Amino acid sequence: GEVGSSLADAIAKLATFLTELSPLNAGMLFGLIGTNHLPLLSVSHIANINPELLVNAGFDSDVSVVDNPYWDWDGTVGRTAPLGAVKVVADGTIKDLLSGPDAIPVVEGQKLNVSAWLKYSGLVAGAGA
Amino acid sequence: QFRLRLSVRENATGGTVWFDDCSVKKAGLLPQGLVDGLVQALSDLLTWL
Amino acid sequence: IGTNHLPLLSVSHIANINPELLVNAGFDSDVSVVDNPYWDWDGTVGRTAPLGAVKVVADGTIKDLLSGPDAIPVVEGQKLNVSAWLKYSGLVAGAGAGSIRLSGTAYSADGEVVAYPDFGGIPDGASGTSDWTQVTGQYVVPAGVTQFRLRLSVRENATGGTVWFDDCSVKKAGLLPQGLVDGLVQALSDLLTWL
Amino acid sequence: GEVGSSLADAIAKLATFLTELSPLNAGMLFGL
Repeated sequence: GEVGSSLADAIAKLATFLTELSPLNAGMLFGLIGTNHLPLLSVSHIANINPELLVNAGFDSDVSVVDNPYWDWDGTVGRTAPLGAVKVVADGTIKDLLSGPDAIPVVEGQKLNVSAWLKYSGLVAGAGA
Repeated sequence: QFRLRLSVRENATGGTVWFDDCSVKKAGLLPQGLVDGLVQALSDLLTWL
Repeated sequence: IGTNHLPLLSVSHIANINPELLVNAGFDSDVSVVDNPYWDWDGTVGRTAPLGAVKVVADGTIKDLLSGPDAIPVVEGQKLNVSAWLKYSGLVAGAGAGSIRLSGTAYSADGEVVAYPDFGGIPDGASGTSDWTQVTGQYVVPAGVTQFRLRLSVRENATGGTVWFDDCSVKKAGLLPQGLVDGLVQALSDLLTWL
Repeated sequence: GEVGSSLADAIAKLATFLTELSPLNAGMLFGL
């Protein structure tokens, strides 16, 4: 894993790697787990919590803005650490941004709330709708 | 399926827009029409009275 | 698996099951006793295979042990029950009130300890020898608590012996809380009061 | 990972290797 290492470090790295038979950490699991893979829940475990949905919703990292000339991640502008937000060079045109994580599954009913803190700086955009 | 669309329309002509603390949350509580026949039973009791 | 990673459930898939919460609760393997000169894992004393339990020596001091898996997400309501089969062999600990106190660590939103809710343990007069004994504790979650862990605590007055713990079980128990279905509480109250 | 490649491809495969500390995609997770 690094220049100027030893065979002991090599076998240690191979041991640290997790194969098919080896366990898999449940620490983070970024992304979103589908519904059809959840066979049985727990009624006792059911309770009243409303968590966030999107991953990297605060734009504090490089994810969800990858391969986009219009929008890029910024590590110096942001209210929360590491002060990361989205930057766009609006050259008189239309700009679009989508969530890096895949589809959020919603169904009929099941009301949703959407919020975000936006700030336009140096807006030369025409005063209109 | 749902995604968060963030669109600056075409009529815009300049500026840089920043976004932070995006939060799309499923809100509410257990819907009435998910428990078994309870809607019908409660309606029947109320209409009986 | 965290809560925020589960977007949508299945009403039909909802059912009645009370499974274990912690991982390696019975101490049957080396996990959860990692990097500790105080406690160690044992494969020769226990009940369930491979007879894995926790060994320890009480050199006149206090003792603590943390669960290997991370914080259990605990929330208001949804009562819990904590149990474990404990034993003390050759306990030269001081005969007093304390020593074994089976309890949990309730971390706040940022992960701050709020209380030491003791769900069981030995009574006053901590001395002698016993066998696998179960202490049952029903815990009701106060408000403003988000994370839970199972702590193994032995008071500082202990002065000897080897303490064994096995078959640990912290379970979320109960049924659907009344105040989660939409307007049903108000409707049922209205019907009863109308009658 | 392929015959007739370079050390750049070797280190790219090393990067694609997922360790315990590496983030893990929740793409499919086949099973239950």
